Amino acid sequence: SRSTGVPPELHVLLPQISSMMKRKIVQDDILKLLTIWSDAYVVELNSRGELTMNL
Amino acid sequence: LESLSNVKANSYSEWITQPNVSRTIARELKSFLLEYTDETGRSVYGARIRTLGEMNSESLEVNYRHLAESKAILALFLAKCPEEMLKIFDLVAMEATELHYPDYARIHSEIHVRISDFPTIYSLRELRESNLSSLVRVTGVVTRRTGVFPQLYRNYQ
Amino acid sequence: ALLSQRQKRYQQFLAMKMTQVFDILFSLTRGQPYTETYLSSLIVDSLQDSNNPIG
Amino acid sequence: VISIMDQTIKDCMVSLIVDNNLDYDLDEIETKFYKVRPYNVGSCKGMRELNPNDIDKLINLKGLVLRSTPVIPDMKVAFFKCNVCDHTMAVEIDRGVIQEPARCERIDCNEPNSMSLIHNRCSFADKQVIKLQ
Amino acid sequence: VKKVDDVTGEKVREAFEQFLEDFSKVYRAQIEFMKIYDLNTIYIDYQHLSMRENGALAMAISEQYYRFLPFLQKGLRRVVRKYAPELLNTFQISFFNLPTVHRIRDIRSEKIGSLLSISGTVTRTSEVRPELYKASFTCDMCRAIVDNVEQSFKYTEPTFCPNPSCENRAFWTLNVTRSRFLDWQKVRIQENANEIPTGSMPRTLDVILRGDSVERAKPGDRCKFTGVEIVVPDVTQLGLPGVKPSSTVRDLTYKISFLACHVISIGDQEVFLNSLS
Ligand SMILES: [Zn+2]
Ligand SMILES: [Zn+2]
Repeated sequence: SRSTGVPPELHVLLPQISSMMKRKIVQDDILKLLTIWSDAYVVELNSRGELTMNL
Repeated sequence: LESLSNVKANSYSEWITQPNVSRTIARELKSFLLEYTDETGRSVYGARIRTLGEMNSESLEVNYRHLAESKAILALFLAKCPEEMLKIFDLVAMEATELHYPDYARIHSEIHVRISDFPTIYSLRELRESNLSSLVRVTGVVTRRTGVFPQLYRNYQ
Repeated sequence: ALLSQRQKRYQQFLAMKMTQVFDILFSLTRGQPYTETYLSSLIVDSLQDSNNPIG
Repeated sequence: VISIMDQTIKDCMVSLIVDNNLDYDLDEIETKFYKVRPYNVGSCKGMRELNPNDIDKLINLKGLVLRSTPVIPDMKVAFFKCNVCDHTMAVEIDRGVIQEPARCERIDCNEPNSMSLIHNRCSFADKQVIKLQ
Repeated sequence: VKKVDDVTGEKVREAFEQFLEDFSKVYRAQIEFMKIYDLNTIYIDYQHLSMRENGALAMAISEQYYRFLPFLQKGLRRVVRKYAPELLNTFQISFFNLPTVHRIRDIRSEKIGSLLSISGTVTRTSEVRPELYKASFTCDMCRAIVDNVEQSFKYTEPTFCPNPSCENRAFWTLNVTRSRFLDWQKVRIQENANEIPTGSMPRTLDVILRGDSVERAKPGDRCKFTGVEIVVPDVTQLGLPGVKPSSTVRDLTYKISFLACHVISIGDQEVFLNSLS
């Protein structure tokens, strides 16, 4: 749905994820996934001060 | 054949309208509706089809996330071109449930698919132009409501 | 002397403002029959919305 | 009289300035159109006294303004573009009529009914309707 | 058949692109900023425009804006192709900062097609609606398809089937998918108290907003608009006195309206001090 490859911010992704999980997912949960597989997602920070993740 | 659906040389809607691709994902949809696993829950959709054929319900309900797991690109095509994808999902759900409940077409002619738990949510002020011809989920208040009348017949409101 | 400097300063306020005034006539004014009364009402209305309006 | 005055003004520029060798500030005046408007006709009989025999004869009146319409743009020049070869014409108005070309004027392009009117490239003239009491 | 080359517009487009490429480099940066956030509109400051070709470029664009407008669109579409193909694979222009503001009484037919800025207190606003910008059609006798059908303020159907194998004319099917729509809103503005002499009536005028400019006009706001003057079909002029022109028969009455490409509402010490000499 995005015409550009810039990933959306985490503060949008987590609410969308939380509804699907039937359980609230927070920032610290993402770091658990990164520990298991380092190359799972790109974790570059947005200049707005919002965390981002991408394929 | 599922991997071949990923390789696209046209637009999203253009590729789906191809008869070979349409039949490809029709088989892919048909495979999923009976084959799924939720550990302890196993094939939940098998029970979903079971209770739906028990009730003879026209409302074919599906969870969004489950389709995206077994069939990765099949669910995403449903999101980008809902009209084209649900057009054949009408027939696939008809044939897949007739695997469990044959002669269903003897009473009901069509099976309109009801998607559920779609994750992306938009407000009435966020409906950009890029969201045209796409599946969207919005929340609001019912202000005006019309009556029930048949449409060229089936009910309309 | 103080009153003279008040006079000297105030004309420079008009002497430098005229730079942003000849762009008013140059842009969308097209004939000689324009009289000073019509021009004066136009100048005040163009600078009326600015932070430094003119009478 | 108006055409005479226009010619007279043209003569005045030619005779009184350049023929008199005073100056040459008349180059553009050869092209611009003038008009002279008579105002001080003798006192007239008023609106309620007018008669059908007075038609087309200049009169004088006084009154009060009630309603004024905005500046209505009246057509004077029509701009046509050919819908297949994009050729542009310039058709003027003669006595309040617009003559739509039936064929493109170019020799190569002769398609019948191929011309189209472009609304916003035309030239208009200001018309104001005023009501007097 | 070779079409007519409008040498004036092409020269405008060449200068317009050179202005975008060379002017100090916010305009290059602005396009990139649009790419990041999926923006649809580019804004240009007129004082920047007047600083090239010693103002001649700005004057030519200003006086005949409606004529040159497609040429500016062609100018930018090359640039987004050149430096941001993502945006090209995903478009409006908005001028502002005119040095002169023209009152409602200055709306005269001699300025149709030129660029002007007016000020007027907003009295009404209408709800926004999508407006057909560029439509497409499919033939009826055959299955040919016609794209890029610009409307230009009227419902224009194609005049010919492009395939010589078909003879269809004046029969078409409107496409609702390949066509593009644009936001459109009508605003009624009124002359300010300080514009007119005391004891006189204030005038009224209707302004048209498109694209992102919609919903930026709020009733009671002392808005300022920037755009161009257009004429729209009108039937209220009939019945008035005076000889009425005719075309051949068809009636061609018109009324004046204003098309605004930019909307601003005008009513902190460091911000204020920076705007004064
Ligand atoms: Zn032609
Ligand atoms: Zn055809």
